[PDB]
Amino acid sequence: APIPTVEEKWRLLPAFLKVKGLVKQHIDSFNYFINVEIKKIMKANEKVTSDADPMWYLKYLNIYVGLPDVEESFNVTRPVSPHECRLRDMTYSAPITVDIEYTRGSQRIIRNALPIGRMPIMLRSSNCVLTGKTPAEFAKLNECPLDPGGYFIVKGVEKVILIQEQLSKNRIIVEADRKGAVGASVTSSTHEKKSRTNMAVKQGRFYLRHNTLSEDIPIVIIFKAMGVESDQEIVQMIGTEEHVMAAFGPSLEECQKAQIFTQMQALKYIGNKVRRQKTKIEEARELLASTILTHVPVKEFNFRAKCIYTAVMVRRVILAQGDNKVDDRDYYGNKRLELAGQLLSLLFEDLFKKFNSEMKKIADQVIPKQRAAQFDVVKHMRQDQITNGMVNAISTGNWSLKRFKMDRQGVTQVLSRLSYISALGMMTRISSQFEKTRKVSGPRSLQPSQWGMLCPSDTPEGEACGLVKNLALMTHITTDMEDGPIVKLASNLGVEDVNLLCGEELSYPNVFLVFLNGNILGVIRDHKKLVNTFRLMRRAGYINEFVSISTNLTDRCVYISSDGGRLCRPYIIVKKQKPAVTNKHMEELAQGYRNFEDFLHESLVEYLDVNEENDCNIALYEHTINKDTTHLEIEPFTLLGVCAGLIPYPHHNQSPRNTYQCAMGKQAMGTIGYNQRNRIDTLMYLLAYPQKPMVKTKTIELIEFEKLPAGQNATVAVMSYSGYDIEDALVLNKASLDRGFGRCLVYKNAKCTLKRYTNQTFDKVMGPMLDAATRKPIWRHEILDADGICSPGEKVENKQVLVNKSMPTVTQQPQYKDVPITYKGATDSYIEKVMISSNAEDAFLIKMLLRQTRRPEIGDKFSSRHGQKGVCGLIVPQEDMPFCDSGICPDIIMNPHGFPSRMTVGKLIELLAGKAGVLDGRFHYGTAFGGSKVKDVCEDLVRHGYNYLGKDYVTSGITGEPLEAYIYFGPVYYQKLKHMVLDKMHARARGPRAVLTRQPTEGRSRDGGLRLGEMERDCLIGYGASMLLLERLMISSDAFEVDVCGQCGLLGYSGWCHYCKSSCHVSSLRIPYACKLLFQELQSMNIIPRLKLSKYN
Amino acid sequence: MIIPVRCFTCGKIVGNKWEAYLGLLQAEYTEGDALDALGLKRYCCRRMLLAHVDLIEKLLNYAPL
Amino acid sequence: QPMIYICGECHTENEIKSRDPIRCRECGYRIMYKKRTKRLVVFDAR
Amino acid sequence: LILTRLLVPPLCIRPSVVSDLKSGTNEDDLTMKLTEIIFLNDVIKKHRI
Amino acid sequence: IVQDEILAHRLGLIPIHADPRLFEYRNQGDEEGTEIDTLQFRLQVRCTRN
Amino acid sequence: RCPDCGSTELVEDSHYSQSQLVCSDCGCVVTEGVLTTTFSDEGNLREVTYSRSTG
RNA sequence: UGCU
Ligand SMILES: Nc1nc2c(ncn2[C@@H]2O[C@H](COP(=O)(O)OP(=O)(O)OP(=O)(O)O)[C@@H](O)[C@H]2O)c(=O)[nH]1
Ligand SMILES: [Zn+2]
Ligand SMILES: [Zn+2]
Ligand SMILES: [Zn+2]
Ligand SMILES: [Zn+2]
Repeated sequence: APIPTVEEKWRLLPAFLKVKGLVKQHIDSFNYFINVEIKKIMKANEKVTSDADPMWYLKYLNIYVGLPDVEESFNVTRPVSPHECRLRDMTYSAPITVDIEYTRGSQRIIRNALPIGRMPIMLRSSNCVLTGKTPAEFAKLNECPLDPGGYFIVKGVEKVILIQEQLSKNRIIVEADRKGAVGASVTSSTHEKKSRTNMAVKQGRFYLRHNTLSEDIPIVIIFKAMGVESDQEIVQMIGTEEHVMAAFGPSLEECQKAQIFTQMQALKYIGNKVRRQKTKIEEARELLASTILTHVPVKEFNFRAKCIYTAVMVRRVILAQGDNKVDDRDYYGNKRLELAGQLLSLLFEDLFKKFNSEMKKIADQVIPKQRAAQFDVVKHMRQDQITNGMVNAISTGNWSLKRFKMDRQGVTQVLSRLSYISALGMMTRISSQFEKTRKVSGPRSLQPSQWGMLCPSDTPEGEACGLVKNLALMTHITTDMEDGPIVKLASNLGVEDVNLLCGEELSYPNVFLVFLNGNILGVIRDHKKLVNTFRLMRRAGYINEFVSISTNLTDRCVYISSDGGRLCRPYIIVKKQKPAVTNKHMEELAQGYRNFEDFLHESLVEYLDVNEENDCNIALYEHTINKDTTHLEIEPFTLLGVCAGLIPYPHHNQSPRNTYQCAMGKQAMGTIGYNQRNRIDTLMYLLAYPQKPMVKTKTIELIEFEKLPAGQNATVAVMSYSGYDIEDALVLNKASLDRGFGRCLVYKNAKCTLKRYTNQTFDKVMGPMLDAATRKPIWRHEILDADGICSPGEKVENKQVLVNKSMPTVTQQPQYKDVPITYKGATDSYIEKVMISSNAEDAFLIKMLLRQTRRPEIGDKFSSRHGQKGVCGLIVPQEDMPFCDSGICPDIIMNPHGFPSRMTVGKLIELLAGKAGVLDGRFHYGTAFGGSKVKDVCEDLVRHGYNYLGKDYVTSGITGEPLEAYIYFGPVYYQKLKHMVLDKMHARARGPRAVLTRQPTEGRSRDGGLRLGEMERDCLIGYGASMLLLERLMISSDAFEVDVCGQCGLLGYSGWCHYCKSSCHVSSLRIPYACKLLFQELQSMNIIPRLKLSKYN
Repeated sequence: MIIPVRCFTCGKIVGNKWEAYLGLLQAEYTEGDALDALGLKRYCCRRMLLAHVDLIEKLLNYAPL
Repeated sequence: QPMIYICGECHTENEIKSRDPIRCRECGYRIMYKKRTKRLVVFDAR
Repeated sequence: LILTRLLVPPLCIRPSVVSDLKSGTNEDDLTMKLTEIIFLNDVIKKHRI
Repeated sequence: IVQDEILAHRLGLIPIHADPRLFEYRNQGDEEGTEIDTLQFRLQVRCTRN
Repeated sequence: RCPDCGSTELVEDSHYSQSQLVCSDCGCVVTEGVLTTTFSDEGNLREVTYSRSTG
């Protein structure tokens, strides 16, 4: 009697994606920021006035962002498209307007619409022009419909704000100190200040440390200062356990040693211990009420809640001092994800505060001494301040908020347009707060808390392994709620007030504390009923479905989380060994009677947080459901991310293999969108004949990658041939490469600017310098047109000019000097298009699109969608390629020796599935934890007449005799990578050098030479090739001849010593230029090296 | 972008059968029987015609025209 | 010498001289491409 | 050990790039430090006078 | 919209029904071609609205 | 002019990433090698404007 | 930022 299984259960994922998923997160965050958060900030900073000249004020009424416009026209707005912005290298922003009212001369004057700045509008947002558009309108606007969007366009470059991952605020963290002292910490962060206060037991007693105190003071003194002076009450609040009292005894003894017994004495001591920023008593009370534990509110200098909080903290510290139940930082249940919305809100608030301060200062400086002419703000309302601030914060990526003391870097990154998959995977990345500070390995390790939230396998391979992560296929990030009805329901459910009873009740085993966003909400008994009723109410809908409730029995604490940034995942509710969702509900969803929102409302599917699933039980499949189950997994393959969703049959391969596969798919070559021809980027790679995979996954079908594939399916034969595939290399077919297989196109952009300087002069394009001998342009200016601009359709060679630009040198007749844009390239390139735009500064921007059609050759890198990266080892002809009975020759021959050590059975399964699919005219599915089984494909093969194991009778093409072993043929989806040998090839002659140190440059683009690092020097020393090392590091790198005076030992010039004013003891000497520079720097530092020369004999 | 004229493995002329395969798709013929009627016995041409994506019209929709 | 260009949306042949505001008639789009050359270009089928 | 004269190095150690694209040049930090030192010496002389 | 190089490759992949026994191999160079060892195929297609 | 033949046919022709002003008649190398800066070096030269450097 |  097996439990019935709903087959259409997977249909819940498309419905969820229709309203949420990969890119909807940033879109919704930006929409909220521009719709509600901006208005709240404007309301908070609605009124600004100056101290001097009272009765003057500037009141803001309502702020608008409007639609995206361009300030190109002469004081005229015009709708501009994101593609036009990319082409013209401008920003895609909308004019921020506001309506204000002020008093010029005591007469109230109002303004209904005044611009104050420009906010870069995110693509596919609420106010974006791309939203609510059909594919036809997208084509008219020159934008791809499948484009994920959600990124900003500033100055033509596409920047994406990565999701920051930090620790949850207002939470006690018990952990070991540096030396190893188990203590506690709490970082109270409110809307104004953020203060971290710690508590240590270095000497058996609890010392509290804060950044505003001279020295850490005992906790009993703080207790006595916060109102509670009775040691009995303090001990009852700390705990009533024998071990608790034994551990707290030392603190009571140290407190009794001193004469501190009253609140006045305790406050006086705290004031004496307070640092400079009874007056001391007042400052101590103020710091205790506001500075210390800002998250704990005090009604009117009533420190009861704060006393209870510190008592619970001390109790947790005492309990941890025994059994090593130390909390871990890598537990994502205590992590928060700040989307671009919160960052933009903070930045806008800071910029608005700065603008208000500047306006108040200008008023204070202008109004009192200018003239009888009444001053108003409109004449100094800076409209470029906010615009430049936002532009810089989005472009440079460095955010420096002084009001919050936040100095972050790398917030924005250039959107990688290597491929559609690359862009879609980069859009859903997550950076960490660590940012490669230490090789801790803790946060870099894969924690079990990442189940269903982040992709376990998707991680960049390199130094950023473990710090950069990607979201799962099915997940959500919660926002902030009002917390009103939550508190109301908590108070109505019988939660006793903490101020009504003493702390002794906190030591009982059945009394459980209840916390609300780090703040002690109160106490409760029989928390099972409380949790059940809260969950039932949330399912009914009276409480927001995103409010999480968790229970920890080790500490007896029920946390109610309602802050934003928390990761949640949908789960089907299971009641009495039967899920709520049924085949009837799935059929209704498929027919369109209901949707995911209806499922959420009917108490069928609910969002669970990390802390909630920590206590709730989940089932993977229906057969796994037991009596003790509360939820059911929607789909297992959703655990993987977008980049990992391309892996066919990933559960049959190794983890490093999947990691390398994702890393190489992030660089895979293929089409970007339907507007890839009109798109002009600095570097683009396209494929000639891209083909969709035969073994495509449900994730592929969801992301619509089949419409924009990034690879081709080739008949690969797993075997060794010619020994040119020894280590991960592969052999390509000459005829296959000739018939168009693997053909790639490299598009580069060459931009030129003709700007007008301060003086009335402009850079001009000169015509082609025709040779009077032949009356034709010279070889360099051969590709130039009549206007001096290279025309499309022609080929460009090395050392050829594209724009014969000439700029003045004055900034009486102007003197123009030529600075043409020469083309640096080993191979020839063809000009596809030449776009000429004009900016508002009368500057002409010219962009020429160079194209290069390259053929796969020796050295090109290739992937097989399984991390089996290889390099083209040899290209053998078709006549040399083996042939089967049907006459099919393999295009790629891979090394079978790579399968044993890597356990890539997934590749064999994919090959067999693809063979069966191409034989039966079908598309097999390689869905993770499922998909087409091996028996089905074996049946297909035996029905179509081919071997049921892939191996087929093959005859050798060289000798013409059959092989003793059968060859494993089949179609595999190979994808070419951007790593090209033509681009990676480098050879450095003498070339140029650097000005400071006369040595070759670093980069290849700047014609740089290789570096014989310290390891190379060590290898040469170990070999003992003294003359080789000398010729390398002295003769061929920085050889130079200096003049040294044998009398003073200083460096001369032209055989003359200026120090001694003589030239008899001066002699030439070979010395490295770097060593000479070091000697000069030391002489400047006053460390004079006196060289005593002597004969070589 | 566009259906290749030659097949990668063997080299049989397949670009001339793209419109015929599209017509068979518009008709009631399935992928398997359509590829069988088109005369593609070996699986290389079947894969070439089945795994091919038609993006030429998607690019012409953006073409200047 | 009559220098000709093409608009980004109208795709009409417009003739403008040097140092002129880049614009196109019967519209206001400011994207102007250059027509393909008339010279003979040789390509290889390899 | 107590210095009364500072040894400004040659220009080979202080490379200067003439950025004609704008009204400025790229100078190293040593040049700016020496300029600030000379300015402070001049200010001290002015205050003494 | 098709690239010039891709178009040239597709055209090269097109077979010709000409009898090869009646022609000869082109010598090294001689891009102009001779009547004996060269064949010329013109392709002029101008698309317009119906 | 060329130091060997005295010709004035001096052309700047870069031969494999090597700027070189060489005569076009006899091929006599007049000057070779150019000192540029390097990126870290570029990074560390700070931008100072004429408004401050000139005085 | 990617690559080994
Ligand atoms: N392509 C590329 N991008 C870089 C490089 N270095 C830095 N970036 C960008 O800067 C961020 C991290 O670089 P960092 O190592 O912080 O830069 P850094 O610490 O100054 O590195 P050093 O210059 O070696 O000190 C990355 O997340 C990138 O955003 C680089 O070398 N190449
Ligand atoms: Zn001397
Ligand atoms: Zn074929
Ligand atoms: Zn037009
Ligand atoms: Zn000469």
